[PDB]
Amino acid sequence: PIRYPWDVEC
Amino acid sequence: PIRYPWDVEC
Amino acid sequence: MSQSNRELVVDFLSYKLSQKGYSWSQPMAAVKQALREAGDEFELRYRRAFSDLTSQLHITPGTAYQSFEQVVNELFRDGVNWGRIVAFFSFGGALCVESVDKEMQVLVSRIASWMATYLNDHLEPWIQENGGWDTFVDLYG
Amino acid sequence: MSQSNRELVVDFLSYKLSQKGYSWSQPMAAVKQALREAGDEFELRYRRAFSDLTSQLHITPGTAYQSFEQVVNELFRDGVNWGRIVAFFSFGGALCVESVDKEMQVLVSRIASWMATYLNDHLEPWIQENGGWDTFVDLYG
Ligand SMILES: *CC(=O)NCCNC(=O)c1ccc(-c2nc(C(*)=O)cs2)cc1
Ligand SMILES: *CC(=O)NCCNC(=O)c1ccc(-c2nc(C(*)=O)cs2)cc1
Repeated sequence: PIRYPWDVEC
Repeated sequence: PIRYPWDVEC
Repeated sequence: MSQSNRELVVDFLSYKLSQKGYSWSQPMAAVKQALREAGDEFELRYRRAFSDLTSQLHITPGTAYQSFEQVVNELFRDGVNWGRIVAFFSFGGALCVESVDKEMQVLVSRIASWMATYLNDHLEPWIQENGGWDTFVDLYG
Repeated sequence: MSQSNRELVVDFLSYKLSQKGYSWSQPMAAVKQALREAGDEFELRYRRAFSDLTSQLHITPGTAYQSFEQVVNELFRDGVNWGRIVAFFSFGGALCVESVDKEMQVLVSRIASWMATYLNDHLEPWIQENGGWDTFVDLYG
């Protein structure tokens, strides 16, 4: 689940 | 015993 | 001293070969370089969200590993991705810089050991099923 | 991978602390630097005598450690001094450069292992009774 802005790229 | 030029310094 | 002497040999030979125009690259060299570059980019891309993460923990000489594991487990609570791994390294870096700022340079090696432990226990098993550090280098290097 | 991951942690934290103006020096760092500098000076001071030493051995894929030990035992036949230790490192460096010149880069790690073995067996015991690598650094760094 996307929780941080760095997760978007993965 | 001194056998090499690098030994002189020791 | 055997391990230290082996590392001295590899450092001298690496240096000498590079002086003669030859590259003798050590296994983790490209991973180290990619992680340095990824941490710098992460800290410049995510200033606000990184500040919110680093604000969760201030280490003092009394702090136990459990305090560090609890905060880092929140970063990984619902799993691992490479962005979160970079965040983990940057986070540890920030804790070390705070330590030195507060004249507690003695805590840097403790934080290093905590980060190695947390790699061993949580992250390495994910990394080995997700393409290794060589996949990280191809994605981020 | 635990050892590799520990070395990755120390590399990232060292890098980050240096970026913020702080030096987190690793145990052997000053020894590595002093040995790099000592080897460079040795090779510029003793060109003829160093050439006579390096002419004693040419390593090929078939060469056994005994050939290396015999030549290096002559360097140390009547004992150890720090000048001969520098000669030993420079010698190994020259064997590695010859290897790469002859498209046998594969031999560099073998020579590294031979040099570590020969440190373990012959030199470390002398070093531990003669002031350690820290005495080397004070003499040559
Ligand atoms: C940035 C990165 O990891 N890229 C490699 C491809 N993506 C993935 O392997 C990946 C890993 C993990 C996840 C997660 N999903 C959940 C919730 O979003 C938490 S971690 C997604 C994609
Ligand atoms: C250059 C160096 O080692 N300096 C430290 C002081 N000198 C010595 O510790 C030392 C060590 C070994 C010897 C040897 N003597 C014989 C014959 O000359 C062979 S090695 C002399 C001085």
